[PDB]
Amino acid sequence: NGIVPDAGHQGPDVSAVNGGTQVINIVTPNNEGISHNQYQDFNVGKPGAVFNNALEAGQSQLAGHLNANSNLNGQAASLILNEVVSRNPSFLLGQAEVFGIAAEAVLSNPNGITCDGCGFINTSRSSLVVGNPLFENGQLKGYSTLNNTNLLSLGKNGLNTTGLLDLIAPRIDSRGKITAAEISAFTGQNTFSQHFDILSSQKPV
Amino acid sequence: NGIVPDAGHQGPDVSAVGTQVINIVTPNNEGISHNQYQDFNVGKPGAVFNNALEAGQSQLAGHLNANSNLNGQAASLILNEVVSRNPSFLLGQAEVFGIAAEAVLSNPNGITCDGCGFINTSRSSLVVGNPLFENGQLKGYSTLNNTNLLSLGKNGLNTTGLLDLIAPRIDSRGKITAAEISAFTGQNTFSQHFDILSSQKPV
Amino acid sequence: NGIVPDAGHQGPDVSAVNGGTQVINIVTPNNEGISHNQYQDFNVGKPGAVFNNALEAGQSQLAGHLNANSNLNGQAASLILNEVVSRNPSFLLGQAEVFGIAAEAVLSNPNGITCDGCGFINTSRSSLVVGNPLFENGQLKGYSTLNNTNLLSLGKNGLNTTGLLDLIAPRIDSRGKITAAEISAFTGQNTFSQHFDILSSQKPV
Amino acid sequence: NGIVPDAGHQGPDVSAVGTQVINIVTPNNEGISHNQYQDFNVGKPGAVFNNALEAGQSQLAGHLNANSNLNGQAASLILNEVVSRNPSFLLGQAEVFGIAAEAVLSNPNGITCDGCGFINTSRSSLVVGNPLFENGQLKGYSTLNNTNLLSLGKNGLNTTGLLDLIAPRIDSRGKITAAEISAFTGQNTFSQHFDILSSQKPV
Repeated sequence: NGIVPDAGHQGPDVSAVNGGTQVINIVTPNNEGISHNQYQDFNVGKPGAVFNNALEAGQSQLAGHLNANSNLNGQAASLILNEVVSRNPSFLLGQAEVFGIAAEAVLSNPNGITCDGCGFINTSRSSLVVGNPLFENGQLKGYSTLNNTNLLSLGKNGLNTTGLLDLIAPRIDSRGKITAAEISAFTGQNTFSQHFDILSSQKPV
Repeated sequence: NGIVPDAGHQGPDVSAVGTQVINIVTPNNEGISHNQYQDFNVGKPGAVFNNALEAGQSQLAGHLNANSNLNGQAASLILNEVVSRNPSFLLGQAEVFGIAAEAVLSNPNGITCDGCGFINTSRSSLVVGNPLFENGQLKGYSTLNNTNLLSLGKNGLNTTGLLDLIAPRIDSRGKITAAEISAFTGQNTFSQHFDILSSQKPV
Repeated sequence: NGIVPDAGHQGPDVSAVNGGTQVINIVTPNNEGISHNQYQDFNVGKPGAVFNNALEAGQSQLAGHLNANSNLNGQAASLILNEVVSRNPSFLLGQAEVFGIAAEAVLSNPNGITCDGCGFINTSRSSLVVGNPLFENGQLKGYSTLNNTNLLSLGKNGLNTTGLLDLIAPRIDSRGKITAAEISAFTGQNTFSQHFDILSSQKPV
Repeated sequence: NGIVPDAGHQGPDVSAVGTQVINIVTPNNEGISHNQYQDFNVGKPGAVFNNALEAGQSQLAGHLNANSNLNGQAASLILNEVVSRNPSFLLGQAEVFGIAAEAVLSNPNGITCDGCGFINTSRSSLVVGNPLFENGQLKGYSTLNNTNLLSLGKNGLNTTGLLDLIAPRIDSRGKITAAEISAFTGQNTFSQHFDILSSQKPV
């Protein structure tokens, strides 16, 4: 309910289980392992959210027993790309868990992202991008925060993840603790590779 | 030389460049590339699991081609199972070239890590134990009826990814660097995600 | 009450505040910053424990407002060394917080240490040593697990800290997640420097 | 050259070896060595705060003597306060030689970190703001009535210890490596432990 998929082929199925935890059945990844999910809304409440990246049934940490994600056809996602395509900013107030095969997770929302006690579980790398993914010939090429003044805001209850965290936004505000192994933080209006290497920058004249 | 595949359908093709390149076997419908070996040892030059659909640049072995054993899909979990009585010695890095994946090494005879590590691996696991199958599907792992050791040597273990260490006993003389470390000792059975499902105790 | 100081000059004062959280007024450090505390019992319950390493009053995370530690005379501890001198093994089931000036914290208990949901807050380095500190001419020289078969046991709820964690014991058992930046783990019967570099080893003949 | 002490009782003695060695001032009864500067800039050779009671080997500056400004006690918190209008540029490592301590750099004019880091520092803090005193005791910090920037450059920031980053605004183009990172932006006042006590907002 805080997570509302886009209508087309890139909108994943969203359900909820006991406690309110939302379960996202991510869309079929391409052959490079990218599951490109599109949303009208992407907000995570205190009950948290689970990306079902599992090819067999099992036990998730936030949502109990889940079956396999029937959208996966012999390959799990290696990168779970979550892209908000409406004007609605994102509010992340609980944990997002990758259930099944560990993967990288990206949330892009050019309207703004606020993380207050948010977090990522079973993810090798996590990225919050106040910006858009860039595509060419249908392949992910990187990310853009060009022509954007919106904000990535880390609230008092902070952000908890493992491994690599990318924080990519025109502006970044913070009011608490950021738990991760390394943080790559890039402010300003820029374009980036898929690995968040900076490729170009837009500067006032 | 250090990595020797086993003769059957589940033996990958292995060559050197001393860095060894393993063209892992085709993954099954659960995303598992199940590779079996008579020996699995990584030297200082390291090893590369070729999980690539297009040619490209590997960190440890230079420029490599696609793995033709894959039929249009990369593996999701690369399972490397030693089926002989030979323990594993890991003295260099193991890299997944191509599409990142999880990797597991199972060797019920013992595993020694001394300067080993994992590259481009979302979650890596070292299991002094055996995988459990049922209907040809991976069900978990077993350290039952086993007293062998996972040993971490002076030069330690490094990965930027998630790490699980599973063995009847663990010895250590060095540093473990990982995004997250789960370690489980004793004689147990496990799910695929290393939840302990049962434990074996003396009378 | 789970923490019982030794009687002599190296026994710190222990009190409890709302919820049961214990507050340790660590003994005066020497000039090198080592506060050498000795205990008959060192057990931390789910309510947690706080080392008062503060030279001014302030707000602790686990125990509310605390006054300055009157044992400190113009210098806080740089290393809080907690040494169990009885035969009683330690059970750590909650967080240990350093209140005041951040410091290194060491618990040595040659009888055994079990950590099940234990953790360290505001510590630059944390060490659990199933072994004894070594002293010469009244100075800390390092640590010993010689002539010891006892166990460091990490339970299902795991261990959470920041930065460097040393796990030093004849045997180490584990059943869960160990959260830290790096873990230096040394099994066997050994002697170590103050920085946990191995100096010697005892091996069966 | 990059670090210039201020003329009074609270100006430390500063020399080079290009690595600069700062013999910080005597700590007060709350353990604070309060040092004031007309300039505080660290170059690629780095800087050393001498917090030692005995001679010994520093990582960045070779063999150094005890800091005679200490009267038998090392500092607990090393507070480095820029009192001029000059921003700080940190392009190398700052090391506490001797007894580990916390370190704070306050410069309300701006701080730029580009390859900077902290060694042997239990908790380090960069504050684009001023310390607050009351009765000559440190009470906290203030970023009020300030629009200046903490900027993290391409070469990033590294420490094995705890880190606080406090500024009206933070810009970044690189990686932060620390045991724990707390970051607080905006116009605020803080306690000594960086709990926000108040905030300044436009009408």
